[PDB]
Amino acid sequence: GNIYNISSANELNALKLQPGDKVIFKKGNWKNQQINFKANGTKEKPVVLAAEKGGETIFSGNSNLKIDGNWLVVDGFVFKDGFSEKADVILFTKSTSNSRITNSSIINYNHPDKTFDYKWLSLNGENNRVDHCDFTGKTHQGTTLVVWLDEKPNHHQIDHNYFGPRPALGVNGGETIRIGTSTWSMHDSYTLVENNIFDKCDGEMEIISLKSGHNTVNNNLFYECDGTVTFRHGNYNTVSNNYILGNGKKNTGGIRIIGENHKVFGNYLQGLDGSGLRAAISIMSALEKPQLHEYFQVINPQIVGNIIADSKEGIDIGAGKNEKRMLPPKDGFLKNNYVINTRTVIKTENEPEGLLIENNQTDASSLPKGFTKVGSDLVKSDGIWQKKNDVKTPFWKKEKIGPEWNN
Amino acid sequence: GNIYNISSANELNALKLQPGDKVIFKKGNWKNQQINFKANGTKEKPVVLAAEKGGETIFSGNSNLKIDGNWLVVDGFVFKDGFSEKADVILFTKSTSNSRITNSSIINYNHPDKTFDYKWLSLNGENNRVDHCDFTGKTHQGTTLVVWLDEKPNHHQIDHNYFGPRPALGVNGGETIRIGTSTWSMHDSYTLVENNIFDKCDGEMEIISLKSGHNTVNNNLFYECDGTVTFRHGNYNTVSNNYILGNGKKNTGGIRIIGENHKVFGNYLQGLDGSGLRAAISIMSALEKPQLHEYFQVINPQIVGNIIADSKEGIDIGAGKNEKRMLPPKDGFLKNNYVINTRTVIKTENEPEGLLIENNQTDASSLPKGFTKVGSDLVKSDGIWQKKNDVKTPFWKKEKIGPEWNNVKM
Ligand SMILES: O=C(O)C1=C[C@H](O)[C@H](O)[C@H](O[C@H]2[C@H](O)[C@H](O)[C@H](O[C@H]3[C@H](O)[C@H](O)[C@H](O[C@H]4[C@H](O)[C@H](O)[C@H](O)O[C@H]4C(=O)O)O[C@H]3C(=O)O)O[C@H]2C(=O)O)O1
Ligand SMILES: O=C(O)C1=C[C@H](O)[C@H](O)[C@H](O[C@H]2[C@H](O)[C@H](O)[C@H](O[C@H]3[C@H](O)[C@H](O)[C@H](O)O[C@H]3C(=O)O)O[C@H]2C(=O)O)O1
Repeated sequence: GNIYNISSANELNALKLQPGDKVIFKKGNWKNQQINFKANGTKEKPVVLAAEKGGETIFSGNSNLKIDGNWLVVDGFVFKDGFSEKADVILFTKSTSNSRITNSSIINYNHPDKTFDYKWLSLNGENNRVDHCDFTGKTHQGTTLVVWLDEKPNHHQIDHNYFGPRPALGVNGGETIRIGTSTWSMHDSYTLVENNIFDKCDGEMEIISLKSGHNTVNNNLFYECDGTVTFRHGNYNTVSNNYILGNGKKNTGGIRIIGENHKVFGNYLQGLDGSGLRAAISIMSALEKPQLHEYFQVINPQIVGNIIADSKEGIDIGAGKNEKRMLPPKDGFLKNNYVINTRTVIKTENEPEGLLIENNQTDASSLPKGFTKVGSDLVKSDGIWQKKNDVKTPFWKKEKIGPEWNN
Repeated sequence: GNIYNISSANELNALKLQPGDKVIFKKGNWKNQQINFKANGTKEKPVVLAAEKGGETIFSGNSNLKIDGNWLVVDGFVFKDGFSEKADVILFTKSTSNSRITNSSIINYNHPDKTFDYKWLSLNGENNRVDHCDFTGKTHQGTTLVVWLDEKPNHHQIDHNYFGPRPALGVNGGETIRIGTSTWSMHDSYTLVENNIFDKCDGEMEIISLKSGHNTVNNNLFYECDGTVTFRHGNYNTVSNNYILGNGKKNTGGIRIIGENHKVFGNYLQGLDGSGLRAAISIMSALEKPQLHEYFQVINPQIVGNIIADSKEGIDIGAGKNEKRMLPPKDGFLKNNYVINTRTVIKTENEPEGLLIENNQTDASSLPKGFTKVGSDLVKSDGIWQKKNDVKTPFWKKEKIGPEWNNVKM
């Protein structure tokens, strides 16, 4: 197709784009750009909106980007020195399918009013991808990246991004990633959050809030995060092969489980300071007849192959128990987990019903039922305690995370 | 305020409008107009986008309107001789409040593909108004006018519009008005549909589909409509003072009740050819533990003062009963209703539980339980049987329905 070198969102609007067209935004700092990337491409010929030189096309002031259409690719942009007046910084519309944003950044794009809500990235539509991006420094109301649910699963892919430091919001709505809302929580989303770094994401209790079904949070790093990866609403979610490395940092929590048929496996939950709701593996108590926005009993959780090391509290069965939250976790199993150099191996706030605890290993002098002394050889490679027969280089050591043009 | 005189959507894009401005789109037929009416007005000084003369600014080809802002008024435009390529023809964004569309039309604006889905008017946000508009001739997939539910009630108002002929679509998605989806059915909408005419809206089973709560379908005319006003999902909805005049036309139905705490009162249900689900008042059976998209047991239905005349079937109690749908209507009352010159006055498919049926007058020789012999309380005025003391001029006989610039007649 054609290559169009532009220096304004107006020029992009006065353009008719066909598959294979590439729009190149001139390098520089462009203020108050309302970009509407509205076009349609194909798998073999997508329409591309790329920066002249990666990381050198800045959108300052009140600049926004809307991605509207099929097979669209946005590449190399940086939103800094500004804020949005009302809309989300980056938006994929409901009719936007098979589109992607890559090598892009949103840095300190904060509203002067800390209570003024907007998200930095909103995902809608189907099979859209956010990759090799950088979202750092959100100080105002609103989750950084939202996956907005619909009647059909989205199969969105959020991968290889760097979610930088997010200061404590003080109130709810400060998550890094929220997948769904309580109304859409009984719907399947099928979102994949994979190979991302969540560095110092302290916005609120939940770094990731899963509020829909069949999502997968796989092989990510949660580095020194004041929060937890929570299974808030919904069923059939998976939290696997992740590294939650709090580095002894205050209130660094693990994985919080609420709802049914969840799989928590292969995670490294090390150097965590949290307890109760922020335990390395927190299994919550729930209400009898809950509305969507409330708490659903933990039924059939499958917690296997997790290595908890150097932490305050490893497992908390029945966390959050009170007058309304009396229902204990039921069914499922807690098998083949390791709990080393952890002050509390297992806490029980509510006796579980039929939760099978067996073949777990700990270095604790006192073995709680279902735990034995450590029999497998362990190794501390790349700062992480791993099984000597399953030692691997963590993804961030051998892959580029965040923009390609950055370091 | 400022008065702008444009002839293109490109001119509108370059205009920086403030509370009190009025943009006047020049008389003519303009094709492929992508109208983005983005502005913020006030209650005292609104921002109007008006046609030079109502009905004389035509948007043909692939034209679309987006109403994105506060206190905005769109007035006098016609969408015809074209179709939407992807988007709904007229849209109120989720960021829109206190905005209005009046004296406007969408006429046979059909995509060449009958299965291609887009709505003609889409409502989002809150306190928005669609009035004095003409929506006629939808042949392709999709509900004509949609109220899209959100987390807070909308309080939208749909009034004095003319919804003209809609051919049968043959599948779901052929409603005239859908207020919500089963996902949002337990949410309050607070939408009002009042003083509109639904003329020959044969799109599908439901002329109007209520899939949310606290809605009011009041004082409308459904003339020769192949379908029903269905309380599909949601509770506390009201269907009152409507004229459902089938005029003997094949499968013309009435009001279909599903769910809880609904009110059905003062309706004239006459010349209906429908039975079972399409009876004048059809009170459905339901599943024991249903999902939000299925059928919820009819609880506390309050059916009073309905004048059912010249129909195939008056009331069907337990309509749609099957092996799954066994829960019958419970509680509430069916009282002060009139059923005259009707083949089956009241049919009972599933025996109701605790349903009060008293003071219902009819002319059928064998009086059913809770029915008394009708006297001379009713009179046939304007071709509509009415209670003598309550005789009135129908709203459509004395009000402009549809655009002010159009001399419409059924
Ligand atoms: O440990 C906890 O996290 C927790 C403990 C407390 O006891 C509370 O129960 C607390 O509840 C929160 C839950 O996440 C709950 O499902 C719900 O979420 C709301 C909340 O407003 C979110 O910020 C959010 O927002 C959406 C949503 O559509 C909302 O209705 C509104 O329109 O705004 C948007 C938006 O753009 O942000 O999601 C909501 C939702 O899922 O319904 O309430 C929370 C709360 O009350 O704090 O959990
Ligand atoms: O109207 C009926 O009598 C009816 C009978 C069928 O047996 C079935 O239960 C049917 O389901 C329809 C109903 O409107 C549901 O709420 C649902 O609706 C969705 C549908 O795709 C529709 O076009 C619109 O988009 O609303 C959707 C929603 O989820 O609300 O399905 C309908 C269907 O035909 O399956 O009602």
